[PDB]
Amino acid sequence: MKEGIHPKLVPARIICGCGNVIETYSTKPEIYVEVCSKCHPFYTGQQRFVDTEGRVERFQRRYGDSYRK
Amino acid sequence: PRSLKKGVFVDDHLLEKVLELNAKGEKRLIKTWSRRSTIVPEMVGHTIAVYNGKQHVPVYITENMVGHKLGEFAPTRTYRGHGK
Amino acid sequence: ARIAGVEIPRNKRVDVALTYIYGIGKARAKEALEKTGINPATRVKDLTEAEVVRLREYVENTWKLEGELRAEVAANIKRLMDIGCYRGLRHRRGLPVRGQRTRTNARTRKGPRKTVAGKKKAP
Amino acid sequence: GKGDRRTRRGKIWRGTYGKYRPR
Amino acid sequence: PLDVALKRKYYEEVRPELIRRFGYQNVWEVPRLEKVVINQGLGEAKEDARILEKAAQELALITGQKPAVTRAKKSISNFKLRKGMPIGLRVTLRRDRMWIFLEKLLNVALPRIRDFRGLNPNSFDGRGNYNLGLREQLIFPEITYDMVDALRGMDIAVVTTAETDEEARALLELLGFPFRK
Amino acid sequence: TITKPVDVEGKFIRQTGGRGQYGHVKIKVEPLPRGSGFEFVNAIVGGVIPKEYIPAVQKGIEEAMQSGP
RNA sequence: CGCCUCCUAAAAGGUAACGGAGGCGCCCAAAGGUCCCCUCAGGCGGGACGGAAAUCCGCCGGAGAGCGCAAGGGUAGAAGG
RNA sequence: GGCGACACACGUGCUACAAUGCCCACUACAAAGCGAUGCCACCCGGCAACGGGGAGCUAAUCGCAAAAAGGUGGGCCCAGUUCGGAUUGGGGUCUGCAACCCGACCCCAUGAAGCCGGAAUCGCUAGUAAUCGCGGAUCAGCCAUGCCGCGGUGAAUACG
RNA sequence: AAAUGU
RNA sequence: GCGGGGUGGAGCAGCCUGGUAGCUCGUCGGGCUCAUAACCCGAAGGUCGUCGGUUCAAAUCCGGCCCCCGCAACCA
Ligand SMILES: [Mg+2]
Ligand SMILES: [Mg+2]
Ligand SMILES: [Mg+2]
Ligand SMILES: [Mg+2]
Ligand SMILES: [Mg+2]
Ligand SMILES: [Mg+2]
Ligand SMILES: [Mg+2]
Ligand SMILES: [Mg+2]
Ligand SMILES: [Mg+2]
Ligand SMILES: [Mg+2]
Ligand SMILES: [Mg+2]
Ligand SMILES: [Mg+2]
Ligand SMILES: [Mg+2]
Ligand SMILES: [Mg+2]
Ligand SMILES: [Mg+2]
Ligand SMILES: [Mg+2]
Ligand SMILES: [Mg+2]
Ligand SMILES: [Mg+2]
Ligand SMILES: [Mg+2]
Ligand SMILES: [Mg+2]
Ligand SMILES: [Mg+2]
Ligand SMILES: [Mg+2]
Ligand SMILES: [Mg+2]
Ligand SMILES: [Mg+2]
Ligand SMILES: [Mg+2]
Ligand SMILES: [Mg+2]
Ligand SMILES: [Mg+2]
Ligand SMILES: [Mg+2]
Ligand SMILES: [Mg+2]
Ligand SMILES: [Mg+2]
Ligand SMILES: [Mg+2]
Ligand SMILES: [Mg+2]
Ligand SMILES: [Mg+2]
Ligand SMILES: [Mg+2]
Ligand SMILES: [Zn+2]
Repeated sequence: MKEGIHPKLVPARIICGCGNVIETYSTKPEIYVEVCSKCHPFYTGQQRFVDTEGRVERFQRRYGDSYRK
Repeated sequence: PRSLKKGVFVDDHLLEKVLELNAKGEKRLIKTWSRRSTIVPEMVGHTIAVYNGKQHVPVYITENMVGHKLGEFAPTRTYRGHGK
Repeated sequence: ARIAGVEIPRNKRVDVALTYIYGIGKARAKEALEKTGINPATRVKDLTEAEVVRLREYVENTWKLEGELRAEVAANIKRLMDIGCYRGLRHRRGLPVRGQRTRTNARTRKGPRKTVAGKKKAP
Repeated sequence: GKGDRRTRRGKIWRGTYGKYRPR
Repeated sequence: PLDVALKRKYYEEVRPELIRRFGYQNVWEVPRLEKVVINQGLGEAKEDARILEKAAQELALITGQKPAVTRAKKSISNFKLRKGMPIGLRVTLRRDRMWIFLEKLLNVALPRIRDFRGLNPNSFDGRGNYNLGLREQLIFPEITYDMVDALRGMDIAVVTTAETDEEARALLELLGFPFRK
Repeated sequence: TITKPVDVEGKFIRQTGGRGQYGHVKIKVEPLPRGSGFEFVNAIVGGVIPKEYIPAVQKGIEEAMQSGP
């Protein structure tokens, strides 16, 4: 590699808000990150954040079964 | 919309038809004047001809259009465009 | 990109900064601060990341917001045009949906005014 | 403003009550 | 070299699963990563703001590698372009720096992507290579909102010795590439 | 007679000095069987054209027939 | 009306007509000398903004590209970058 | 079913573009008028619209009813904003046979144009203009921001 | 200064 | 034969010197007036005759076709 033009790659700690810590390399020694692959809705299983809502519509509607017969 | 504590409004005379078909024999042409009527789960699979003021609109009924009313699916005004 | 995906404005009260998230009005804003025990009167710039991720956790999970929110909103409108009911039609033509008068106004839904060589008066 | 229903002011104007102007 | 997460995971977890999956007769036949080339389309720096060495600095923080410039091969009237103008940055990541980057990419970067529903399962070369598009760059951990001046996306090409799309899919899957369908 | 149906206008707009003259008429004339003759439609909506100027617009198309193409 | 390229020109050279078609009267301080490295047009697939065409990747591609400017000859085993 | 249409054009209007403002808490001073399948206090359920009970009053007796601007206090700090409330999604309430056309209201999310308006043009000479709320007739309900009334605060200028 | 009217 | 030209609806710029179409009238929407014209405010419209070349790029440079204007066709 060329001398004098490249940034130093030092051992680096990336820390997330879920507690997961990444042992990696970067140009910044410590970095905190709001989200990671260990706590992200797509990655972490069928974590459907809130969205079971969902494909209920239309005829789970009921309420109820009260027409004259 | 109408209150939920009150009854989900069908027109009785229309609903009788829907149910009288799922026994005897489905299906046919169910010419109606009840745009007021909410589409009931038992209407699914049918084809109701809905009035628009002049003519009966052939309307298939799918699963994802239940809570609505007939009249939505038979428009009353014709536009196509302007200065065209 | 803190909460949720957006970086809520510093130097401003948290009950206000929260509103700048898609899915949060003045209501949910004040809620998720008493429900998480943060004085809404504090500036975002003066927070411990604890308070953040605590507030972040609550907010990002209680209601679906921003992107998936826009999807679900879009999908509903999408579904309406599919059937298509009258409410669905007036979305296709980009006309008022909640049965407003169109003969005048309705400009929020019809974009800018498109004047035209209409009828002429007399000589 | 007088048209914002989400205000004490706005609900006064219309002439109704609620969360933002209760009785 | 050194020891890094993804690079270890490749040799003691990925390679065998691949051998098992496809039954290779040779150690060298099994899919390797060759290189990861980052390209920043730019050209917003054609004449406008002439020099964007801020993208050069940002990319240098992301990869630990100072990117090379790409200049217009030929002049184009419609794009207001003169033959020879700086209109892009390209950096070529190989070996450890390729891993180090790809690790932070899969472990941290792709997560931060707004409305991330998974990578595209069709963006495969047809000859066993993959390309993807990033539209922002604060996605990366070393980059924040403070140090940025404008939003700048990029093009990532991951090049592998898989002869087929199928073989390549596996290699990326096992390494930790999310896929919508 | 005509070998095809059509649709044109009739504008008479003289703006020199408030003296007068302003007649506007659009029509859709279409061919007929070779034994009919002449049939005129008063297809005017509301007051778009006054009803007092109707004898003298019938009399205007009328007068045009006498000499042909 | 002088000059250059092609054809006419009958396979050496040359060869006429108020015969058939083009161009020149400049240019470059690098577009020069040398050493060193590099290889095109185009086609298919892939890729944020980014399009038919900007930049990146893969595969096919002996030269159909390029050689400031006409045409011819030459030419990557370089005269091209 | 339509009179509610929508490429567009004019009239009358309502709400605004903000700090003489906007928001929230508490705290005051009107007037005219209406009210027996009516006004409905007071309590309970509900963030609420409202619902469940339930006292009174043929009403200078009881109810609508809180007037609003204002007053004290705190927040916002000049931003398309805690300005702005259009637009759309979603869940509801009430009336009525029934709310798709085509009701109003409540709540969550949404948060558009608009930074004071070209040529032009309207009203008003005093408790007037401006501004703030209240009532009523029509009336199941309501598209009233319209109309007819009532009071609060309360200016400027008129050489000619 | 400033035209015209079946 | 020689020279010039063809561009919003009309009449004219830009052309040489390549990158940008402009001026007056007209048309359309809005004002003024009882009304009309004048007059005031604002808009819309050319894809540069047409095919090919050159060029990164052509109304503009070159060429071919098609129209038009002027001049010339003398000794005979
Ligand atoms: Mg918000
Ligand atoms: Mg309405
Ligand atoms: Mg006001
Ligand atoms: Mg594919
Ligand atoms: Mg490969
Ligand atoms: Mg010879
Ligand atoms: Mg010789
Ligand atoms: Mg040279
Ligand atoms: Mg050379
Ligand atoms: Mg190529
Ligand atoms: Mg391609
Ligand atoms: Mg760009
Ligand atoms: Mg060649
Ligand atoms: Mg040349
Ligand atoms: Mg009407
Ligand atoms: Mg301001
Ligand atoms: Mg905004
Ligand atoms: Mg604006
Ligand atoms: Mg706001
Ligand atoms: Mg507001
Ligand atoms: Mg709704
Ligand atoms: Mg209705
Ligand atoms: Mg003002
Ligand atoms: Mg105004
Ligand atoms: Mg007076
Ligand atoms: Mg009132
Ligand atoms: Mg109004
Ligand atoms: Mg005069
Ligand atoms: Mg012209
Ligand atoms: Mg012309
Ligand atoms: Mg006039
Ligand atoms: Mg051409
Ligand atoms: Mg051209
Ligand atoms: Mg040009
Ligand atoms: Zn995490």
